[PDB]
Amino acid sequence: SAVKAARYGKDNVRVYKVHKDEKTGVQTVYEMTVCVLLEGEIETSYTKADNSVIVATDSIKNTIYITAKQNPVTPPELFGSILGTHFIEKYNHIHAAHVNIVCHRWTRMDIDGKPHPHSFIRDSEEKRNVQVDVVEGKGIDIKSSLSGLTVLKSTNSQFWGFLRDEYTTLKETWDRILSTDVDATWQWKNFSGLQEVRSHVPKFDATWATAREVTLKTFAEDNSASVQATMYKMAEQILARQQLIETVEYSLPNKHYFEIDLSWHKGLQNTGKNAEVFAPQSDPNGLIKCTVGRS
Amino acid sequence: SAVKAARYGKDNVRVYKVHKDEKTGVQTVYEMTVCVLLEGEIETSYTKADNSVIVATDSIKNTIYITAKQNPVTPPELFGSILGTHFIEKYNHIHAAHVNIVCHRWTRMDIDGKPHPHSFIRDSEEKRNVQVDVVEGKGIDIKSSLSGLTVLKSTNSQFWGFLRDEYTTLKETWDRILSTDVDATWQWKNFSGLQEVRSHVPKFDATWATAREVTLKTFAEDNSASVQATMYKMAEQILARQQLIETVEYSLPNKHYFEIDLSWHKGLQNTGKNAEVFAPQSDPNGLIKCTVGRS
Amino acid sequence: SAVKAARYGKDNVRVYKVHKDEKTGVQTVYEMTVCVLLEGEIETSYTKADNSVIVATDSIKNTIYITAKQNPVTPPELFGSILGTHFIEKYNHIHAAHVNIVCHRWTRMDIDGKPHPHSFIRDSEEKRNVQVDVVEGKGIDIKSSLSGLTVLKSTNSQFWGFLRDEYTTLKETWDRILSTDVDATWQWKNFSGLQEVRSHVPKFDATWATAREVTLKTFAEDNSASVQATMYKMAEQILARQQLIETVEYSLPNKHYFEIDLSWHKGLQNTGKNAEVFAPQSDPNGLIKCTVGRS
Amino acid sequence: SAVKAARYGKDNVRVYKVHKDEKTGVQTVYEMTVCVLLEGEIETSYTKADNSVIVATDSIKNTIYITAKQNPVTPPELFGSILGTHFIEKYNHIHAAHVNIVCHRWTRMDIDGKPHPHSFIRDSEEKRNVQVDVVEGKGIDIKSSLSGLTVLKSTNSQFWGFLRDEYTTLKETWDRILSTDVDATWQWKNFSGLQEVRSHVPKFDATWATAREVTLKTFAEDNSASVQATMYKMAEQILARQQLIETVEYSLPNKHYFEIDLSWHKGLQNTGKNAEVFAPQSDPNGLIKCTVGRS
Ligand SMILES: O=c1[nH]c(=O)c2nn[nH]c2[nH]1
Ligand SMILES: O=c1[nH]c(=O)c2nn[nH]c2[nH]1
Ligand SMILES: O=c1[nH]c(=O)c2nn[nH]c2[nH]1
Ligand SMILES: O=c1[nH]c(=O)c2nn[nH]c2[nH]1
Ligand SMILES: [Ar]
Ligand SMILES: [Ar]
Ligand SMILES: [Ar]
Ligand SMILES: [Ar]
Ligand code: NA
Ligand code: NA
Ligand code: NA
Ligand code: NA
Repeated sequence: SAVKAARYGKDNVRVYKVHKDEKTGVQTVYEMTVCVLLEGEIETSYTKADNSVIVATDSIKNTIYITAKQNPVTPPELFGSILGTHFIEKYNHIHAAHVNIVCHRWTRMDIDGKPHPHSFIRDSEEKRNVQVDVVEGKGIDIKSSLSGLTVLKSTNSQFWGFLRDEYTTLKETWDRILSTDVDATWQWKNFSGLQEVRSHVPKFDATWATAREVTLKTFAEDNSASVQATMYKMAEQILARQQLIETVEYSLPNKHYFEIDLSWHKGLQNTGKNAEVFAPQSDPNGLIKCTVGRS
Repeated sequence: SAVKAARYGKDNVRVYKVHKDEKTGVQTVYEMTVCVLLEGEIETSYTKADNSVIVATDSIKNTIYITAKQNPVTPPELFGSILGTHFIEKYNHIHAAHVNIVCHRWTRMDIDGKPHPHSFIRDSEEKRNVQVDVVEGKGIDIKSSLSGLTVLKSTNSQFWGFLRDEYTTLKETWDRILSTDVDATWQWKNFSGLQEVRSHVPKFDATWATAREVTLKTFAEDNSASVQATMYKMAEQILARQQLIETVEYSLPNKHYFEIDLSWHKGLQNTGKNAEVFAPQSDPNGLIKCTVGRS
Repeated sequence: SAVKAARYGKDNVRVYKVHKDEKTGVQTVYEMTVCVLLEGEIETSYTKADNSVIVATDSIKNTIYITAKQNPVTPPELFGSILGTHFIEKYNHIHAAHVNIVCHRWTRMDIDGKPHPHSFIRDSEEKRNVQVDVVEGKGIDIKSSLSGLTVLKSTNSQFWGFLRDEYTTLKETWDRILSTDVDATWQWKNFSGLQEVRSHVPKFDATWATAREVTLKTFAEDNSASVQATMYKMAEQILARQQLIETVEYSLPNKHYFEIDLSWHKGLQNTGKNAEVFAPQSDPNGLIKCTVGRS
Repeated sequence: SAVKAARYGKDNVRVYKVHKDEKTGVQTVYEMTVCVLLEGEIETSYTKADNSVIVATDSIKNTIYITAKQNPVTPPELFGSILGTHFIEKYNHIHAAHVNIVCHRWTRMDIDGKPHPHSFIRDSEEKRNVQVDVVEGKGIDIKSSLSGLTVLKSTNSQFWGFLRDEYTTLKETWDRILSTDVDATWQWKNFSGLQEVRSHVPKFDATWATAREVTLKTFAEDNSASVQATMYKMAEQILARQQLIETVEYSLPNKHYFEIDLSWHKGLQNTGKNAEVFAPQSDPNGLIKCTVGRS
């Protein structure tokens, strides 16, 4: 037997950082969960019990906190690139670092219509994520994403004209509920190293904001023919607005809300145009994916 | 052996309702999870296999959907009172109905600064809940609550002057992070029946909004001496603003964020006034409760 | 406003203890999650910012570990009674301690048919729990429970003869699937103090084992007329086998498995006697409770 | 913009099947969660709102139940291969089917030392999984796995001799707790089609049992030098016992249990050889992966 692939590190490292403006007294908080996995010349830890090649996972944990103390933690594309580069520069035998960051929302409170200097609310479990792969001699690959964005529209969704055969019971419809949790990922052009990531720092927050805005507006305004057709419109617009993105990937569950026939009870009308009360289905769910790139 | 207490019914009943304004084209959605448990003269179903006294849990489920079709589902205090009253009026041998409603957020989307007519976002897992106990000859007891409201302040929290003995390691502090998930419950005066609940319908949404606003403003503005002292200030203000509330109960976890001593690494200063990077603790957590009533 | 009720302490305190037999080399592990809440003369911490009455929740955490170091942690009824008694004896102004323990399974591994001296498996998320209330001048109240015991029987469950009215769609059945998660609680006679709890130590593990065995055998062997009727048979037998129990409470969800009509597809027969494939329902669920005590 | 990749289908499809032996009266239950995603000539559903190429996800759901009615559901490698092959044979424009099955434990109850004919218990959240990729003209790729197998050993784990630098605080140890959740995947040789999968049916359950037994025995008996070294020993033995496996992948969290220094309290000794009480850490955790193949 031989080691074909190996990676190891520390997962679920919770980090909070506060920034304190001395002039204004305004405080800004950042909270993330970080995972770092390393690869390189480490096969002998597996095959020969040679721990000399192991950077302890405990040390990786320490490194994350020290890196967050000495560097900006925002945008997360930059922090992830700094953290990944650290490992491949510090350790001769480590050739790749894989950094995953989940950013948690701490939104400044408005009290009596003014922004509060040091109070925050978690407005939704929506996350902003990055995946940074730093590979010796192959630069920095960044995938940025938003996840956990849960939306519903109560009309202006259709689904008709699909394949009908002896397995099909689904009725065509010209008016349904559409609800999903949005997972959207945009993959940047490969960066040569940290200097090039730093040169594009302003684009990261701006592209996240664009991706979010395009997703919400397209969902709200499209007279949707299908999840497939609406999601492609979202992806097309993101690629048009940021030339440094190579691909956009969406993964959307179709969270079903079923009509309830109440006609057995005193002829109560609750289907088609009369539908008011619906049964949200926990499972099963549709799952629709696509990856959109340039011509 | 004897049956001392028995209750049965249906839990986890997901319900969606849409309201469609024909004039404006504006649609409003409501989504809840409902539990109904019944009590009454049902001991023989347990002791003698006498199913004739059982209103099937499946029928309770049907009743929830039929009730939501024929009545307003907001405010939830009213819907719960209608649903509970139905069971004790329809079934001679059922003497109490216990209704629990969890309301899920569907917040109308703003697209290009205008409210969208039929598109919604789940802005946070905060819930609005009711517990309604309808008891034949004892009226309607309503407990209203908000839960899942997660906040953090990065300064203006202290904790000093506590009991110190041979079990104590905790250092006194004049500046810490305070973070909690708020669970707040206000218990209404007993209502004689549905007519009296209907007479107070406007107070329900208004009192929920007051409870929320008082909680957020007090948290943000109090130079907190302890969770105990801040929560009592919240409860005192709610009781002052709504005379029909008898008691206010708060249950607050103290979600700890620990300083990280980095002085072992090149004398890096990250404690006391120099603290920037902290380790959020998943567990354990403080848990602080109190119930506040009138003199 | 006045404080009507207050309690505070530490939740989610994870504890592991190992016992090492020096003679045999056999090691035994215990892992629990502990919550301690205190009550007493503490209102001024809420009303006056008087922290002098607060035993810090951090100190409660330390006390749990010190108590586990110096005492047996099994049976959990005994450990909980020791921990609760500590607080009301050590602190003059603390008059009640509320201890909740969840015990996690670590079952010794069998390797090549022999018990392994120091290796363990988590065989199921079933828990053994205690609730201990130690109240100055009112002794020690213990509720023991098992929870998370998930079972299914594929036949020998019926449900017919229930109330039928204009809300009823459910068909009577003489053969269905019955599946539940068992939550069973037995409440001990009040104990005068720690000496009396110690005098009954052997009864705690024995009664837990009896409750488990009665639950499994009754579920498996009863030709069930309803969840109500089967659960009462369980409770009756536990009360008959342990005279120091006052009450037995069961809380059982009815986790539904629905027949799937496939007759639309090439007349495939999958209902009634021909039913082979079923759709497990995540929600809603029936919820059936009862408390059984002595004549 | 162009569609680079697309797949869609139905997730979270819960299925139960019962087998009834007419001779013995013995019943055997199977419960799984199934996901099917399709790929093929479907880009126009995304780009042109052409639903004619869409096999509705609702129809995929129906197909899963019909397939389970007409075929064995065990071993899951066989059921997954039948289900995937169905789609690429029935639909000219579908060229790949991706089937994921999670099998849930329903273990027959022993009542009074005899196996019960129709009663089952969920003994642990351990799963048996398959991933089946059926690709027109490229055969059937099967990955089998077990997941959710949670173990702990209280001694006979070491970790010393790792890299020490200015980021390192971790002390070397010759005696620690090792606890993990095992995720183990074995990848079969490519199969030409369903006839070849059928020819190897007995190997699937046997290889699952071997993988489980090797994992448990190696964990229990290895005087572990590291997670890395123990996991490689597991992988080496599976590859030696089943020639039709190409690779074995393990993913192991290192769930930390920390010593608690109690020496501040009356000089209590609870570290090194005196350690009895430990604090289980929820996060962070080590994460160690490797893929082992043949020379
Ligand atoms: O088994 C281990 N492997 C590692 O890579 C490691 N790092 N810290 N502790 C560890 N334990
Ligand atoms: O066992 C049962 N008890 C009930 O109360 C019930 N209601 N519907 N189905 C049921 N099954
Ligand atoms: O606000 C607080 N209240 C308490 O009771 C406490 N105990 N430790 N820390 C604490 N913080
Ligand atoms: O938008 C949809 N896409 C699909 O592929 C589908 N299948 N069933 N319903 C559906 N809705
Ligand atoms: Ar969509
Ligand atoms: Ar607070
Ligand atoms: Ar039962
Ligand atoms: Ar291991
Ligand atoms: Na390197
Ligand atoms: Na009545
Ligand atoms: Na006392
Ligand atoms: Na095909």
